[PDB]
Amino acid sequence: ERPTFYRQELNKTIWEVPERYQNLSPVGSYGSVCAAFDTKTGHRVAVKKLSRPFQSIIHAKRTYRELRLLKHMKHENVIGLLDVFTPARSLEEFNDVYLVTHLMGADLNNIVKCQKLTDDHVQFLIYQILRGLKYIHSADIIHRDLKPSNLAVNEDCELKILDFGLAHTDDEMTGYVATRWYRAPEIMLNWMHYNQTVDIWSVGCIMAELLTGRTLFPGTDHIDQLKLILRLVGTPGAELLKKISSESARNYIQSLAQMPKMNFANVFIGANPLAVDLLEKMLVLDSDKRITAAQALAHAYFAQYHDPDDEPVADPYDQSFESRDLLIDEWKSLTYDEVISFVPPP
Ligand SMILES: COC(=O)Nc1cccc(NC(=O)OC)c1
Ligand SMILES: [Cl-]
Ligand SMILES: [Cl-]
Ligand SMILES: [Cl-]
Ligand SMILES: [Cl-]
Ligand SMILES: [Cl-]
Ligand SMILES: [Mg+2]
Repeated sequence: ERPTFYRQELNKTIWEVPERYQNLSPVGSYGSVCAAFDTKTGHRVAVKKLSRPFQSIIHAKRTYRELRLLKHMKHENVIGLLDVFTPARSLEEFNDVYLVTHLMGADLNNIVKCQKLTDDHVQFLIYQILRGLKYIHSADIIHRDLKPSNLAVNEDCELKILDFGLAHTDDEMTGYVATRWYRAPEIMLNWMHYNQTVDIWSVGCIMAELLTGRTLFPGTDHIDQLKLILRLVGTPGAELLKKISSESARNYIQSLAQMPKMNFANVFIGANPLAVDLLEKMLVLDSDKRITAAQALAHAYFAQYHDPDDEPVADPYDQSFESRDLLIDEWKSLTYDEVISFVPPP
């Protein structure tokens, strides 16, 4: 049952992998990644060797979290898990984890900056993001880090969501950085407990950029970005102010001069009127009032692509481990069980 493994040192790293994976070639370095040819399936694949997966309780729980999430995702518009392996023959010598996925080429950046997009292209790309999100949200999963570099696109305009937020540092979110330009205001400034509606804000930011070729809210810091957002969508009323839990944050908002919501047809000049209408329903300051992924799929902007018999939901996903307190070796044993129970797709 156990395959034969072979060892090799590539760029100061030891890689021990099953014989099926050939012609390993480093491509990036969290973990290190190699491209390879999988002789069992015929696919070009990415093989990621996790870096120090069990060095702390926090790191061991993050390793388990990532493996549980990747094993669950089975949808055309979401990255899935092709294989997971360890060279260890027992729990006692278990130390290294390797994850195998389809090798992705271009991301949405490699097209948004370098192609001329028709409205039909925007329809199809945003449709696929929303189709994947309906699936993800049905399992009570929040992606949290949707942005163009986390969307893989091929030559036929087919799209997959990847790089789920596994819980970014303070430094990474500081200044003039794309890591923050797509984040909902309530999570950027920790206004309140957030939920899956944060992902819909991100989709609105992405759709605007596909239509205009420009970043929607390219703030130089958190406060500059908030000012760009409030100039477009308006300052909050008392109803949303009630829902912001920090007194200082409420005090800060009330120090700003009030502004009305702008006319989106005069911002997205020349855009399909149905695209303008959908943007107005995603880019709503109060997260309770944003359109959901399931509701957006039925919007008339997608009439050409919507098929309610081919927009599936996910199997239920048990996240009870997140509130559980365990020792490093217990998280490590749970991870080992998940490695050895993996069953590959058809
Ligand atoms: C700051 O200028 C704007 O207000 N709007 C803008 C800028 C650049 C491109 C587009 N394009 C667009 O809307 O295509 C549908 C719109
Ligand atoms: Cl996949
Ligand atoms: Cl090992
Ligand atoms: Cl990006
Ligand atoms: Cl005022
Ligand atoms: Cl589950
Ligand atoms: Mg990424």
